[PDB]
Amino acid sequence: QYKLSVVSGGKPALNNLSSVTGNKNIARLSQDQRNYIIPFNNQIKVYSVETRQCVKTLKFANNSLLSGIFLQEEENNESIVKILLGDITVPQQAHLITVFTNNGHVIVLNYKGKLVESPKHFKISLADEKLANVFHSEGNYRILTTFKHNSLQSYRLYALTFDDAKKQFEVAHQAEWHNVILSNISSNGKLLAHMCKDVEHKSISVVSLFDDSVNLSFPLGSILSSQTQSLSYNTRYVSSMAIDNMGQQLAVGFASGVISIVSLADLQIRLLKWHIDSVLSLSFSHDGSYLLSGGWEKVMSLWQLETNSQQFLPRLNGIIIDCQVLGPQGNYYSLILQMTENNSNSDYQFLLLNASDLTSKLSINGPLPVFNSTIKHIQQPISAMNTKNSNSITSLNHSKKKQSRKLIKSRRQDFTTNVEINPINKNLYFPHISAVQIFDFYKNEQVNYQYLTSGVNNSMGKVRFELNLQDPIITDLKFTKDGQWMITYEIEYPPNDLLSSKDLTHILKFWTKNDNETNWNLKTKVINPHGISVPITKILPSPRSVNNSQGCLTADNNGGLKFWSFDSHESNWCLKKISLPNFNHFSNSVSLAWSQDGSLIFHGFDDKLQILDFDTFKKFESLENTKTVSEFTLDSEIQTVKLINDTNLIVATRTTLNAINLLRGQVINSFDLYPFVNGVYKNGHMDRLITCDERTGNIALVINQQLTDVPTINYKSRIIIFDSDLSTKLGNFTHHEYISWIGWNYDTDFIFLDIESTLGVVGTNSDIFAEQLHKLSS
Amino acid sequence: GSIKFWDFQFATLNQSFKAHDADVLCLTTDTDNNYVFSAGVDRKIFQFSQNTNKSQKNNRWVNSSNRLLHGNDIRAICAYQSKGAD
Amino acid sequence: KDANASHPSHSAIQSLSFHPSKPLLLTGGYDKTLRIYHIDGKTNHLVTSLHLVGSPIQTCTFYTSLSNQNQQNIFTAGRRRYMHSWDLSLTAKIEKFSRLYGHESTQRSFENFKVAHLQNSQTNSVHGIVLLQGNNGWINILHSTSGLWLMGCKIEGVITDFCIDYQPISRGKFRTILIAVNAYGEVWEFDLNKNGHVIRRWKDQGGVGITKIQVGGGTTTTCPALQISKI
Amino acid sequence: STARPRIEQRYWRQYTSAQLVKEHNSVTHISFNPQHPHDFAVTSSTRVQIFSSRTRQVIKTFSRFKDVVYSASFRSDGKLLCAGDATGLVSVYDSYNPRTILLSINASTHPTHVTKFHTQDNKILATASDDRVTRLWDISNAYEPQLELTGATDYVRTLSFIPAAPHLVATGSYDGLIRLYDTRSSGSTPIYSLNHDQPVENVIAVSPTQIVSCGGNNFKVWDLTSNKKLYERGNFNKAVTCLDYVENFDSPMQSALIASSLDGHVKVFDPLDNFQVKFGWKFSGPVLSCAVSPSTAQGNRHLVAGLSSGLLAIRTKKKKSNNFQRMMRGSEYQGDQEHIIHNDKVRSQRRMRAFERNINQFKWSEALDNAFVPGMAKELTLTVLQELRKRGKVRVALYGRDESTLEPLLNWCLKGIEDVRSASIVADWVAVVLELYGNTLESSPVLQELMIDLKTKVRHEIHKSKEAQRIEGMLQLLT
Amino acid sequence: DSPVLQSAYDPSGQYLCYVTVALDKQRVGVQPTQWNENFLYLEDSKLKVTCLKWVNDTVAIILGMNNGEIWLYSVLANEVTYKFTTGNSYEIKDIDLMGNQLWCIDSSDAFYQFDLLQFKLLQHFRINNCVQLNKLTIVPAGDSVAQLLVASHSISLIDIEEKKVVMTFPGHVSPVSTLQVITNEFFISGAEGDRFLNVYDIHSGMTKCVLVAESDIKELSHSGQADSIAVTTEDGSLEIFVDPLVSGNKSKKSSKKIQIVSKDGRKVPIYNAFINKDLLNVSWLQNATMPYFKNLQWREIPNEYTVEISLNWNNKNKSADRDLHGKDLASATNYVEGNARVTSGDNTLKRRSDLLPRLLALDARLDCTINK
RNA sequence: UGCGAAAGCAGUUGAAGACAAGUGGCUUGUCGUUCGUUAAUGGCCU
Repeated sequence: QYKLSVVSGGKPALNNLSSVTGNKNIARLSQDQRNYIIPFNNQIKVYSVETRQCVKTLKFANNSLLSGIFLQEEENNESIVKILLGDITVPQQAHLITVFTNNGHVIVLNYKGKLVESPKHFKISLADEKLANVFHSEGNYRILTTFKHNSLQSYRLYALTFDDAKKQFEVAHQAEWHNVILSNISSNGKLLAHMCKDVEHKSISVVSLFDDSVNLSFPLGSILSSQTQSLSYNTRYVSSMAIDNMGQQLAVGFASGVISIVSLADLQIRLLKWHIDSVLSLSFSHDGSYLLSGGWEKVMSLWQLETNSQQFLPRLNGIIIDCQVLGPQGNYYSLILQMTENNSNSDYQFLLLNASDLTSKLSINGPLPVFNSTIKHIQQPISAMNTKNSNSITSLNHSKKKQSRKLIKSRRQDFTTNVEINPINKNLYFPHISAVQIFDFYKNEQVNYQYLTSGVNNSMGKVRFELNLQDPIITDLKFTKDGQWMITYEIEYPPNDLLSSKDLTHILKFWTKNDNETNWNLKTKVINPHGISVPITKILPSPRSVNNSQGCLTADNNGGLKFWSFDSHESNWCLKKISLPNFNHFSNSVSLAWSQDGSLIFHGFDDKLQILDFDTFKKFESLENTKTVSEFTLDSEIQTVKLINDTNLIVATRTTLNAINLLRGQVINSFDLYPFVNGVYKNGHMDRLITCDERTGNIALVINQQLTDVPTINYKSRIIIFDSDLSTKLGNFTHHEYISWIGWNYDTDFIFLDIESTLGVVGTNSDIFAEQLHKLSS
Repeated sequence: GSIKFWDFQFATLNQSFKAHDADVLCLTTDTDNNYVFSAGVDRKIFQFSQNTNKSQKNNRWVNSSNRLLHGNDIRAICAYQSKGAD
Repeated sequence: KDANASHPSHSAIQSLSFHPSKPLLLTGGYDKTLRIYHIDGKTNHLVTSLHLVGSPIQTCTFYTSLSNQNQQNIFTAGRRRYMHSWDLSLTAKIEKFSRLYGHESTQRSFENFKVAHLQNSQTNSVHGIVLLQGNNGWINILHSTSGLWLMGCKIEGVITDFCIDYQPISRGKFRTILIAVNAYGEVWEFDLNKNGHVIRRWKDQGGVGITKIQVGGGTTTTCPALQISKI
Repeated sequence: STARPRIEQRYWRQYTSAQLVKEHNSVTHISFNPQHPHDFAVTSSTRVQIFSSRTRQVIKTFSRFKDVVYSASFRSDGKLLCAGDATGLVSVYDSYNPRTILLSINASTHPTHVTKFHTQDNKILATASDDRVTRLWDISNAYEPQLELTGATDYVRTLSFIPAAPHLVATGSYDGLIRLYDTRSSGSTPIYSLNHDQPVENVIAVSPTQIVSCGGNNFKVWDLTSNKKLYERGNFNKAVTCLDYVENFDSPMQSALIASSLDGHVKVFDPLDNFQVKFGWKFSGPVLSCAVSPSTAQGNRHLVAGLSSGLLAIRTKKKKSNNFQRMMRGSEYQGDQEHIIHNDKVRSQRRMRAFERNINQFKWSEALDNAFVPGMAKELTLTVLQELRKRGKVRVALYGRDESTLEPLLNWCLKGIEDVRSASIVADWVAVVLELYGNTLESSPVLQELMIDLKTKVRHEIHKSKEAQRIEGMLQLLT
Repeated sequence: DSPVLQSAYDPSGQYLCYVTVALDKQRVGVQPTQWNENFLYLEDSKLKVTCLKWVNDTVAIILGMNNGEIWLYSVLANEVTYKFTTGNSYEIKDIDLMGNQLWCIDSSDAFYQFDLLQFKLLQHFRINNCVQLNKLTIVPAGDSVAQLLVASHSISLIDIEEKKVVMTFPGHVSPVSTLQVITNEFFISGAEGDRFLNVYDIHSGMTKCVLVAESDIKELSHSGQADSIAVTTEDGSLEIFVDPLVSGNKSKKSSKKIQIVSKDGRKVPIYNAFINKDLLNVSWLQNATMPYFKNLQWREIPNEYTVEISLNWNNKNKSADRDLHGKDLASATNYVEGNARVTSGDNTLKRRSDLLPRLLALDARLDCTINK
């Protein structure tokens, strides 16, 4: 009765091609600017901008029709690169969109109501392994193609020509060049500009594509002044650029933060200077009097050119990556946030905002997970320094070779994310770096985003030396599982080169929400329980046995345990009972368990399963000594002690499995675990890997890593479901892509999470007059 | 600081720039008025340009460059051009 | 019939306008409730009545785009430092313009503005302009769709009022001029389809303090055109 | 886009304007107008003094009594007032007009100690002298009471009624032995007696079901529907002298009752959760007659304390042209009878301060300067030091300073090392500044005076911390 | 007062054609009854719509103007197709057609024959002894093109060939404003101003019943077999009589009453109902000029009946981008502590001696740096 | 860079190609180069 069904949405899937872009955004509007056609990795979303909802999705698994283009195993780099508005084949005749992914697969997708099940899966001849773009105007569409050196691609401008041979589009081969380090297209597409690197120095060209009009090249050594002839490469290096639609103005945003403006005929130099970090986002208006700029500071800054001044937008809560205006009269700013508070994933954030009061309409998220390391081609953006958030200019080949060969020669690849599920409304919390993301996966979006520290997350853009002021990372938060409290615990760091910079220090607090609001109010905080400088790593919440989920027992890596129960005579949270066995050793590989009726407390220390009672906080030493065994000892270093119900149990160590019965105080069964995992985990991570059902056990997940023919970029989910304390392998669900965690949603189902972040689940005459008046309505 | 460009006939303002952050005291130009360089007590000398065909058709000036290479103040500038020096 | 008689007002009537083609009157006063009536010769009623708190409006008007004529934006402003635009769609969505890009030190108020079309004159992106008054000699021309500061113009002496005169150039091209006065009464007449620079200036025969200038006869704010060739 | 982040007993201690007026003798007890106690009377010797809720002094008084007077009591309508003296000729006369006397009728020749009207009837008045009998006189025909309420062993001394139950009169004598007579009875027996131990000081009825009596160094409660005690309290130096009760006033306590006990502090218990004090405030000695005003004082509310010396402490809580107006007439309509209503307001927040906006604009130097001034608060200085250490780099905050700017930092760490929550962090502050600024002190040898002064006082404080740690080690050994 | 000048339902009750005035020019709008924006404007203020009737069959209105024209106006092609002139420049007062043949009645008392298939004027006759005349109705007996029923102020009956009065009826004290045949023998009359409809036999002329409203009638619809007559009163209520021809033996009162009040304590006046078999469509101007409708099922509603309608009265304008306190819900909410009770995880001397290793480290490094 | 713990434990620290500069040639420094080792006065509004 169980089966794989991958359901919910994932990443926005932009042009994740380092310098192979000038736009890196094809989230288009209709020509009636009311609905937003945005691609994903998992869907196509059509949004009503007047309500910020989805009027129609085109999911990437519901049709084999489309997903023959992308449902394969290792070639899942089928990313989506261009959207046009009308039928390309027929001349302008009604409104259904066309779609190109990275392989030149022409798709003609339906746009209104319900789709017709014949998408014209057209394909041009040469588009075998490429698509940079096509560029659009009336009639003529001109494809930018890439062939193969010094790590420079070759860009060619061919034309889609299609007049009467109704089953073949043929290219027309206008332009050729073989050297690109950075390129860009205009906001109307009628002009582009690239660089060439061709030594007596590097050079920059600006070319037309729809005529013979303006085709020129010039070395940028003239644009580089004597100050940047002298000083370092962060001043010599172009970070971003922009061109005008007219063809008389070229912005070059240099990596220091200066924004040069050069002309076309006379080639003057003109300098714009406010940005302190590097600049990544440069675009002109359609009239070319305002220059939109977004850098690593959290501000959206737009320059009026004929005053050379600026209007700000202070707190975008992230890092701006690309921005332009795209209204035909120029009323809508499309842009990409990134918010690199987690360096693991390139988790962007698509949004547009009005030009009226700069209010944001339809912040389009993906699910933003909290991994442990970089995933699969996760490069870092170009800053001036090799900071903790990104690498510098000189470490491009260095960091890409380091990450690629690290994933080749590594053996430690867990990145197991911790989440939670809310028993009020069944949305899943991604506890972010010093924050949360409450994702309601029923319609694959968010609801809010609360900050969870009193740090420097919000009120300051992180600049070149403040980037190493990382924010206090939270580890986890516990729901009171009536859905009432976020009991969060977080670790915090100081800036380095300080005597108090040694320790990473700890703080917990308590959050209450009503069912009305989506935020949480802070009830109380507790700064370093169990004394100072002690981790509080494993805390367990309680069922409705004691006071309708008021029990939360805090633990330690040292092995101390305290009990914590809410009360109302003291309108506050406080503790109940105290224990700190101060071992002079420590071990952060600790699990815990607790009985669902409230009887047994299980401390799974470093290979000793000590047993306390509930009532008196101590080791149960009764008055009989007839198999009242209140201390187990397991085979090796364990990571989980899990109780599925009050009779039997699963403990998990590094090498094998074991099952325990406690009414019948013995061991039961065993499965192998080291034939599955080699060295993949860090200690304590099997706890957040597997999570029990209320009835039907748990799903131990096989961690695999598919070898080359070192691991290649094929991956696994061959998950085998277990029922009722290690009894049946009743389903081996096969899948070609990775996994991080599996949780239980309360309809006896098991939601799993992909790294390519797709959430899924294994679970259970007057009529003619009326019609013609409906046609005459508009 | 408000460097304001007025038109001669019609006696009207033409442009304004509040880029100087102190009291402007001096400013000069060249022969056919392709540039104007200003300075005052913000110890900053900065430029305005009118060189390109768009600037000379629309008669428009852009705050092209800015430069601080001083210690306290400016109280005088002047400029010279030749075919042997500029 | 008295056009207020269906649903009356309480404060003064500081602004009164007509829809350019539809049979609609707009009433706006200091009691910060801009009403719109459907008017006719027998019994004329209230279509809607937007109220907006904390903003006693001074002047407010209709606007339609010249290009596609399906915009129908009210613009309203009072003594405060913000004005409001409205796309009327028979529950309302109104935007609050307050982003002064270039000049932020010249508006103690928004209480005098006009709205006017213009062409691009290299392309033909015919679009709106809000023209706000300032305090010294400043009148700032914004965008109506976006809200961008297009530019500004300062005359010498205190602004008292201003008006907009269009003129045709070819079959499909036109040019807008802004006319502005002092209290002294020497006017500046400058086109603003190119950059705002004075192309004519002269002097009224008399007046110590002149108060209000209005152009008319052809098309204007109160009698706007619908097709671009109809200007 | 978004904004920028920002980083009971209090009610009874916001009672102030505690002024003093010394009498010429002691204060027996007091009274309050029952319909509106905006005036009140105290029973001075040979005069009764009546004060308002505004001027806080005598607004009217009567002083043609010939002996020391004991009891002042308003009728429930609050128009006339009774007064019993040491002569035993109890006088009732109209209030808000002192110079008239309605009727002065003799009681027994013993000094009439207490005299109070019926709590709901407007024409029958209870008197008690030391004749071992109390009397329910009728003011319509004040020639003989209706009831010679006999049945006492010694010295009937304090009367009260039951509020909702009319026929029950709770009298109290100097025998313990709180009697409660029925007015339709023979006037010789109660239906039962309540067994207090000491001579009762006075008794009030705080419910129609529960009374509180006080006499001796503990006060008692008494249930009347079942003849039961549920509570006593005796945390007083002398006997609880007077009692008072109030219902439904403005506090985190719904209803209060106070006991005053000749020992400075007067205690404020509550029948919400069985008679615990919030906090009791002292006075200038033997507190004899002390009460706050009843419920309908309407904001302005006075507590008075007439001591056995005689000084009254009064502590009170107290919470162009027509054409231009017609030009700006429509200012208050606010959208009542028309279709839709917009609301787009930004809120004028709390007053952002100069150091706060210095943090907001990265003005770290003058943020430090605004921290280290005596005009600003000490805990504000601690919090801004903690927050700017957590926020920014102290190196780039101190990247160009000298010792003339550094000296209030050291001058305030001089007193802030002794703090409990900011000791090591201000030690980290001076650690950074001496970590990177030794060249300044070896150029200018001035501020090492404060360094060595700091050194000797921090040796004192580290000795203090060491001895405190070993004293809690004594607790650990004697666990 | 109603801003609708006049209105009429299509047969079978699906569309409403209504003439309003809009800046001193009348315009005609059509609207279905479950948006349409083809307003046929008129030219000038001296040209206003007097009367109108649907036809049934290329769908079309015909509109008798106030000058002597009948604008046969298609609804699909948004213009007047044909312009039936008369010889006089006199304002007409009513039109009624049956099949091909159509009758018009002038202010100069003439009767005009037209045919909308061939676009001619067939015949043209005024008759004696009937002078103030404002509305007629052709009496149907299958193909009874003869014997039409003319009415103002005393109702007359006219054969079209003998061309004389055949039977007069007791009219009213006012001019007649509604004249609707309901069966093959009975017709409703109702004047302006009066509450009193009356059914007349067309053979014997005796009044069978007098229908008494509770206000002045404005218009009425009836079922096909005259088993139900709904009238709309002048004050905007509605009175539907059930079974009016069955016997309150002479003057039938109002059977059921319907008004449409809002939930704001505001009555909106309805007008121009339509009843077919067990369905009643009511119409009312929601905004100042747009007509909304409602399809009440008719037989099971109570005798008095109010219809609540949704109506913007004091509704808070809520954006699609802001919360209650007005913050952009496309961004993150801010951290705050509020008034939380701050305490560490202990319960004082051990709060002190926690940082005592840190305090001795800080002070010994202080002694270190001061001797350095 | 690897393990591990808020801890110590082991190593990279290469080469080629091309260019720049000082002196056809030589000498000093780099690379939005293939390969290997796990190793710029420019700072946040209404």
